[PDB]
Amino acid sequence: HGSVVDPASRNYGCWERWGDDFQNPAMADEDPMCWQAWQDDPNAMWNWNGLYRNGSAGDFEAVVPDGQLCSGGRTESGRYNSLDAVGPWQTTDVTDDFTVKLHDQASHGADYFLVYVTKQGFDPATQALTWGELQQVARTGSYGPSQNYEIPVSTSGLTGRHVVYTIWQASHMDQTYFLCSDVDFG
Ligand SMILES: [Cu+2]
Ligand code: NA
Ligand SMILES: [Zn+2]
Ligand SMILES: [Zn+2]
Ligand SMILES: [Zn+2]
Ligand SMILES: [Zn+2]
Ligand SMILES: [Zn+2]
Ligand SMILES: [Zn+2]
Ligand SMILES: [Zn+2]
Ligand SMILES: [Zn+2]
Ligand SMILES: [Zn+2]
Repeated sequence: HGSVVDPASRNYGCWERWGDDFQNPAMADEDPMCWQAWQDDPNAMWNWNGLYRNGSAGDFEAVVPDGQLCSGGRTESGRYNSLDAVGPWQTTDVTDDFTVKLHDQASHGADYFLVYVTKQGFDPATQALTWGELQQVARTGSYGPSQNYEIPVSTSGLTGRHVVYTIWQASHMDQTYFLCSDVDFG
């Protein structure tokens, strides 16, 4: 089990930035999206590696409804539902070419990764994520077991605030992780 650690996924980022200080009274002001997530279910952050579905059989649109992409279709008994909130999620700056880095506690391997980015013109701070607002930026082949996976992504013509959506199909069984990372291309 794991997540995208760079550019940090929504819940990994909330954990990394606030986990040592998760009731900090400045969070509501400085990072309202993390604040509402911590208020809804702190375990969305403590269990940062648990954002998966089993048994999708590759049919992700059938199991991840529009507006529920960042929670993996309200997966894991709703633990990550707050990640579907619409608002000014904290971004990580990226260059046009950037590496998606995943950390995997179990070295499952990947059958493949799919990486999408929100289209130019889509505003993640005011619009719910939908499949129709994504553009595919990479698909990979398989990765052998490792504690870290790196996907070298290359984009051009993307500016400002976007969401990267990384889908990790693990190799040990039909299990899939759905990772939203807010990014800023500048
Ligand atoms: Cu695992
Ligand atoms: Na790592
Ligand atoms: Zn980092
Ligand atoms: Zn303020
Ligand atoms: Zn909840
Ligand atoms: Zn800022
Ligand atoms: Zn910036
Ligand atoms: Zn370039
Ligand atoms: Zn580890
Ligand atoms: Zn749709
Ligand atoms: Zn910006």
